[PDB]
Amino acid sequence: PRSLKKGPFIDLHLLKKVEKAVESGDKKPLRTWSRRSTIFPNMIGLTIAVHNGRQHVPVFVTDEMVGHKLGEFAPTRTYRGHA
Amino acid sequence: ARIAGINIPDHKHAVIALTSIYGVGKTRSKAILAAAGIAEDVKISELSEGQIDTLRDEVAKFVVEGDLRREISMSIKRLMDLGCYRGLRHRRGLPVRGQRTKTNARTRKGPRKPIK
Amino acid sequence: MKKDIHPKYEEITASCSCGNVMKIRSTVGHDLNLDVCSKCHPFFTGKQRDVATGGRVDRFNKRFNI
Amino acid sequence: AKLHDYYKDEVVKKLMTEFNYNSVMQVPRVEKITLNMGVGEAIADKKLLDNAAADLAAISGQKPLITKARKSVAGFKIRQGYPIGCKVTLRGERMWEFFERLITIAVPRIRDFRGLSAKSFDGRGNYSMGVREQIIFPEIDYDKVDRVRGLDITITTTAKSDEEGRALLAAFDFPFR
RNA sequence: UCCUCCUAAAGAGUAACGGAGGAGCACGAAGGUUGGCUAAUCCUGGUCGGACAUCAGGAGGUUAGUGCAAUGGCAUAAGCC
RNA sequence: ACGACCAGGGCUACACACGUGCUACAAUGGCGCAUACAAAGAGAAGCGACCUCGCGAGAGCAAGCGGACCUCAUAAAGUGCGUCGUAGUCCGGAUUGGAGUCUGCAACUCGACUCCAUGAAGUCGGAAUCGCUAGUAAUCGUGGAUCAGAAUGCCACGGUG
Ligand SMILES: [Mg+2]
Ligand SMILES: [Mg+2]
Ligand SMILES: [Mg+2]
Ligand SMILES: [Mg+2]
Ligand SMILES: [Mg+2]
Ligand SMILES: [Mg+2]
Ligand SMILES: [Mg+2]
Ligand SMILES: [Mg+2]
Ligand SMILES: [Mg+2]
Ligand SMILES: [Mg+2]
Ligand SMILES: [Mg+2]
Ligand SMILES: [Mg+2]
Ligand SMILES: [Mg+2]
Ligand SMILES: [Mg+2]
Ligand SMILES: [Mg+2]
Ligand SMILES: [Mg+2]
Ligand SMILES: [Mg+2]
Ligand SMILES: [Zn+2]
Repeated sequence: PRSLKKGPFIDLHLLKKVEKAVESGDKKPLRTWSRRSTIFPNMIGLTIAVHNGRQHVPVFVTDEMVGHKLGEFAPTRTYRGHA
Repeated sequence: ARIAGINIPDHKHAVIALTSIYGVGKTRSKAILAAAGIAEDVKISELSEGQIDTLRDEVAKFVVEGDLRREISMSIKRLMDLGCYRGLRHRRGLPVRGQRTKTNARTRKGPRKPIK
Repeated sequence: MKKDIHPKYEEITASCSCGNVMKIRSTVGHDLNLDVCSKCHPFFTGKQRDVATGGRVDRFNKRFNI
Repeated sequence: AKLHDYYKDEVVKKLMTEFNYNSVMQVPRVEKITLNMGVGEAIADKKLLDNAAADLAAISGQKPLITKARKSVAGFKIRQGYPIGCKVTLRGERMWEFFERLITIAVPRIRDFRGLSAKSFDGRGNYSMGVREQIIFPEIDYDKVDRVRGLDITITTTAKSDEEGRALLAAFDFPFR
């Protein structure tokens, strides 16, 4: 994982969208290609439609989803089975 | 010979019979015996019961069998409930850490499943 | 009770690591040294501590500062 | 009879107070404790049964009554009359002394003990629990083992309801939860 | 050939290539006596243990049982130790 | 547009089958302590001492070096003592949880490494089949290219033999 001395990582355009949706207090789905951005505690309660390569899957944000990244909740490979 | 709930073989040495504890290994067993002032080459044999009470207190400093297994299952069910990629791997039975599934996933997948 | 068929059931002394002393009737014969009793079992404090859920936001804010 | 004396002096006064019973005979009391080991694997050999009765005879100083099949079932490959288990009924002082050694010694000797259930009182006060492993009793020597068994304990009391037995065992500081 | 029920018409009996089932034994205890006991099934709870082993309580009240077919009996048990 | 730009994804999927390899199933060994002997190479957006902190990967300050001068860099197997005493073991290390470091805008998919814990299969491998004639096989470590980082591969090197 990343070093603690660099802190976390988040896209700036995401952090601005978070600051806006925080102040407006709107839970409209934010479509986002930043699968590599760590979720912040100010993101709680937001629908963020993370890209997966093909579309934007909406993610409601929970308390426990903080110390993770947005890409963990958008699986890129669909697999059902062989038979 | 009964530490933290479980029994401990008497014939073996100290670090090994401690490593029978789910939550300690040879490192933490050395830290226990170092905190008790007990030599590592002695057995669970010829120990004073005061020495064993000190040992129980040092193991009780850490997290062990029932606590540790409960915490591990809680962490896994946290991933299960989130529905992350590690949760999906944990409940598909597939390897989590980014290993290969084309070949050699036999630890998580068990033995071979013949196409019948 | 019958006379011979049942095992010997004799009062012995059981002392513990918490210094409890309790005389019970048992089939052991010899004296007994215990490890935990109901007095010294961590059922009323330790098992209460042993839940230990922990916070995810608190780990996050703990690991650094903005 | 230490717990029987503790019953007679403090539990009765407690329950008469916390229930407002008209009579002291209206109070609950424990009646018997039944110790079953259902041994379905003794159909292979009697010595497994013969050793389970020896172990349970050390726990409670009684020779156990070897129980048999009431009827025949084919899913378990038994016929009516096969010795299939062993039980011990404990009454009186031997009941109280076992109940003392139980709640004082053996329940603490349970691996990962974290309490009992209060949802095992069969609607009519009689409590039933089951232990996984006989080594929690100190009567058993650990090397002197043959096979890890398990048994079940059934405390039969005179409580009509379920809560009157729950209050009775709580009066004996019985580790529910 | 023998047994049980119906046909058989409220005593007995009563036929047909009429309707349905069995027997050609078993037991030295599965007999005698004294003493004692009382089922089936289901519900809840409970270690392995599961629809179903064993254990504890409750409902129920013979719906069970009777060495074997059926019928009639059987709690004073003829049933079970 | 079959041309061009960008983000994200993918080339790493997984009921399975094969090839080539690595580590093993231990006692001619595992562990712990002490200790001896190499060659050949690379180095400036680089190699990076010493000293300090950290269990540790590493971090800080920071010399020296375009290098028979300095660094990578203590060779390991070995030997000596003690230890385990034949067990799925003090073998084996997979897997997984937690805590971290570094690189790099950025390690979720999808990096390497460290620490604690975890401790699968495996007790020498069916039919079948491969390599090798002497410093060879076997075994033991070392270095380099590619490369920000990322080898059990590749190309080279010496040790025992
Ligand atoms: Mg251990
Ligand atoms: Mg007539
Ligand atoms: Mg007539
Ligand atoms: Mg008869
Ligand atoms: Mg009679
Ligand atoms: Mg049941
Ligand atoms: Mg691109
Ligand atoms: Mg490829
Ligand atoms: Mg240091
Ligand atoms: Mg050596
Ligand atoms: Mg050694
Ligand atoms: Mg090991
Ligand atoms: Mg390890
Ligand atoms: Mg095996
Ligand atoms: Mg072996
Ligand atoms: Mg290089
Ligand atoms: Mg590299
Ligand atoms: Zn105690």
